[PDB]
Amino acid sequence: GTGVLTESNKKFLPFQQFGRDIADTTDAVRDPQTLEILDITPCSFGGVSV
Amino acid sequence: TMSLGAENSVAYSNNSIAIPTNFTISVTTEILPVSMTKTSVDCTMYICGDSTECSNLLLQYGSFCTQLKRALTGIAVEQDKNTQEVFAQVKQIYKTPPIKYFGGFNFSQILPDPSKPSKRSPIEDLLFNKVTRDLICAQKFKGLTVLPPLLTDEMIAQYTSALLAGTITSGWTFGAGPALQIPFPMQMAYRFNGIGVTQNVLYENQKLIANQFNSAIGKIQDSLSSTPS
Amino acid sequence: AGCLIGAEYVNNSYECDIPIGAGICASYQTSQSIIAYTMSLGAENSVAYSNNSIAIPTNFTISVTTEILPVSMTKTSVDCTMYICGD
Amino acid sequence: IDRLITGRLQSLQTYVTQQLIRAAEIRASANLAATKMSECVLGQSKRVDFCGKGYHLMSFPQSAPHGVVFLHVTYVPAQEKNFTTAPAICHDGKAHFPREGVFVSNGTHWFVTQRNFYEPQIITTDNTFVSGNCDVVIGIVNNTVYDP
Amino acid sequence: ALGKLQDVVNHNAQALNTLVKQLSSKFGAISSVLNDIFSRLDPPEAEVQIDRLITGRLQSLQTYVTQQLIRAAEIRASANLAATKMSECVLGQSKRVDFCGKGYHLMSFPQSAPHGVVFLHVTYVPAQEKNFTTAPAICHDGKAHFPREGVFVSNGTHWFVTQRNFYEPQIITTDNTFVSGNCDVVIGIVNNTVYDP
Repeated sequence: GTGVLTESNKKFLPFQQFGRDIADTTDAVRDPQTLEILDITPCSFGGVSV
Repeated sequence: TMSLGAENSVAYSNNSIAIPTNFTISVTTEILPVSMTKTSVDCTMYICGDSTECSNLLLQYGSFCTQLKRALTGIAVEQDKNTQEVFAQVKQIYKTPPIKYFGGFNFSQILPDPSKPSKRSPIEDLLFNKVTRDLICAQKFKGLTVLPPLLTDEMIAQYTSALLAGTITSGWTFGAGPALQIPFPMQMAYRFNGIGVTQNVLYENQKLIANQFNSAIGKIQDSLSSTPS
Repeated sequence: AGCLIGAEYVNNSYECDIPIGAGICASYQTSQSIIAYTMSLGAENSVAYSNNSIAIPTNFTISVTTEILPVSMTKTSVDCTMYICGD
Repeated sequence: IDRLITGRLQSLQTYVTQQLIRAAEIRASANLAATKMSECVLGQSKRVDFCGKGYHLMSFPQSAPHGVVFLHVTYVPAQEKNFTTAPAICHDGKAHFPREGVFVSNGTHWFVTQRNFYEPQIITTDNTFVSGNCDVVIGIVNNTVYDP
Repeated sequence: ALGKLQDVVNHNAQALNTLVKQLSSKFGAISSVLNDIFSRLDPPEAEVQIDRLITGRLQSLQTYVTQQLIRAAEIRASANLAATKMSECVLGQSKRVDFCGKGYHLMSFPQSAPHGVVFLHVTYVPAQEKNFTTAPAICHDGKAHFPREGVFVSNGTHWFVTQRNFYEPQIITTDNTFVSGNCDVVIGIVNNTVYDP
């Protein structure tokens, strides 16, 4: 996927690897090498109006 | 089996008449939606989602992303127009006078309160405290965006205050021409003539009707707060 | 509503010409440049309320207004066998 | 991929379709709210049940999230009392019909009161008009019409 | 000025322009021309390719009918409103505020228009108002006198009774006023004299 990988404060369980949101969208993930739980936020988007 | 109500048999006769001897001023509430949530969708994010190969195949269905976005755009303009035809019916924005002695009627619950920063009446304060990552930000990441309305809650509160500063200080004159000043005790005297009763009914019982109006308007704050539905 | 890049926010209040959102409107006024401003709801009139003061009009003006209302639309009739199967 | 693109495109049209039907329901309620904003707030309305249940007197608009709340001040009679009525009365050979009111009787005397409140007043020659004789109206009683 | 009538014309035109342009959209097929598919393909396999177009074109035609049914409800609502408005403003005098235009409705004249009707509401708008001194009732013979049809106004020294929508000074007599009760319950009752004819 695409997005920004920032830190998070969501306390994951040891067996938890991925994390979805209410609308079934990947919001957080655990790094394979280091046991750090990041925060997947989508790339900055929007809609332009002229 | 569902019951329709009580069974009252009105005694009908050729020379029987029931003339009222007292009155009970009642203040009832009415709820009507005026505006809907202004929504907008994104074809690229909702259909494929963070991909480039699927976006190329979407170009085959050409006139399928512009007819839906334009249809929802007409709804957005509609929701901003349904509020102008309801609240924005007066040109001049009137203001309540400093002295709020209107004969004995206490409009403290419906007039805007200057203490709070929202400048809304206590009745309106109860309404906004009942009609309510998170769901708002989750749906945004798929193309579902909620466009904000044109008129804010502060501007709508000013339109309602203008419709109340011309209904108490004036009558049916500020909705059919220039605003004409008229005392509130004399305003209801003419409104009583519309239903059939004369003017002496109001003046000879002004203190009684004033207490009934204050008691009826005071139960609206309790009725809406008590009943959750 | 967003980030308006291309206009300047003037403190004066005018009538809404181009609705932007959240009470912000845009117009092309005078050097000609696109300006942004907070929409004005109308004038601020103060009706003098007194216990023994009434306003009775002395003259009158007959005004004839207009109201446009649609009645009927264009009656269409499509050919299923021709639209889907062209010759 | 043509199964999900078509499926998601038809589901998006299903949303727009329901949004256009619900927009007509909101527009119908908005036109009714705009109508009651001018007939109940900008003046007194004689339409029954329109500006509240009862004789409409005044209405106060109140803002609300995605809507408006009307506070209709209505006139509700109470404490009803039964009386004896008559279409007209006969005095000096002519029939006296009331102008604005109803003929009521407390058992021995006859009075004229308004149709929405009991205000007993003497039957004078100023609130009753004479039209016709006393042999056509069915139910006419005999009384004395005072004159000032 | 005539913008509400051009709206229904441009909508029906746009609806027919988007429907005619959907014929140039390959709904997953090899092309958009039916004759090219039928000629450059064997019958068994051409059915699969031709079924993708008939499915998209029948769905696109259904979308047109769906929008026309919703758009007809808006026209029917505007047609029933215009029929009720013409029956109440032209053939009568309505007492509904803002219905037959802004102001006191006097009369209205209907005029034909392309796919619509244009009303000319003749309203009554007061002007040139003046501030006066008012009073609920007066007390002359120890009894209260209320205005029968009017309002008790005062120019500063004398007291007159005028209409509620036009200043017409008239002397207070025992014919335009009715007596009800004594002068003790009404709050703000002035002491004036009536003229018995």
